[PDB]
Amino acid sequence: MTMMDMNFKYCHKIMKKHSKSFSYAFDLLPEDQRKAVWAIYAVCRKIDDSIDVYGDIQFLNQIKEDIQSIEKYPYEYHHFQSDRRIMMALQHVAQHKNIAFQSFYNLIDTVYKDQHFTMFETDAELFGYCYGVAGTVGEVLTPILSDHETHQTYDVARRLGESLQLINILRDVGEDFENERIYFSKQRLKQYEVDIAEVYQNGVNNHYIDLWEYYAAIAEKDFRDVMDQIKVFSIEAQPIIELAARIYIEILDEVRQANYTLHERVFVEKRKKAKLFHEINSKY
Ligand SMILES: C=CCc1cc(-c2ccccc2)ccc1OCCCNC(C)C
Repeated sequence: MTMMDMNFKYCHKIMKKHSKSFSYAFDLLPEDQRKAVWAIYAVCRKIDDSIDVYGDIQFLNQIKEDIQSIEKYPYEYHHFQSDRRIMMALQHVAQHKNIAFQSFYNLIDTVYKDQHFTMFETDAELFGYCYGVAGTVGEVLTPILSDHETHQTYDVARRLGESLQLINILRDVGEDFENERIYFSKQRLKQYEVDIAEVYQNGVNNHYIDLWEYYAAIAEKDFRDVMDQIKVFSIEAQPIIELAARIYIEILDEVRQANYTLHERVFVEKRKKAKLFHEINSKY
């Protein structure tokens, strides 16, 4: 192993630890593409955890300044201030591929603002959050996963990111509530007559199920839009992206099978991921 290989292997560890779903699928990409995904994912994962390192924006600003150094001087040596292995790997990617740096800055801004979290008044605010934490990641991945990106490639990547974040929200209602976060909008909670604290205490009811299903239908439509437009991605990436999206959206059926529980994190076991691989691999 070279020094650079060590950097990418660490990024891989971070991605696989955090997401068995995305690692299962994206590890099937050709070597140079999977390595880029690992680095981008690891940066975004580090951003996600950054406030809790000390309890304030310190580490997140260190990350931001490292990304800014790469943007301004991609071919210069940097004393990185944050996670040196991740930033060395990101820099290596930036030397080979176009990175949408503003999308990282939008992600960072979203994480900063989340310090001051207030419940979303409207679904538009919820979807804006989904853009900030997940559509941004799709934008950064777009040049890795396409040959000739257009406005459509970025639209489709944003839309997939938003589907994936909505699925995360739908899986994690109980855990997020424990952590003082409710992502369903106040407007929709009022319309469906749902109080998450009350549901956390007393279990699901038809009102809650109807609200959950309202959002699930959006995630599913987002997913179908992306599958319909999958030809924006490179031929090698298409079945991998279909696999990632199908594995992740299978979580919705797992939630349903578990009666929409607020008290455990449901999952798609490895053997089921493999079944989806076989179904998609046979298709391609
Ligand atoms: C690698 C998976 C992550 C990923 C992938 C696509 C995508 C977009 C287009 C095509 C293929 C994939 C979009 C958003 C993604 O990030 C979701 C939030 C992750 N947050 C953790 C990092 C905290």
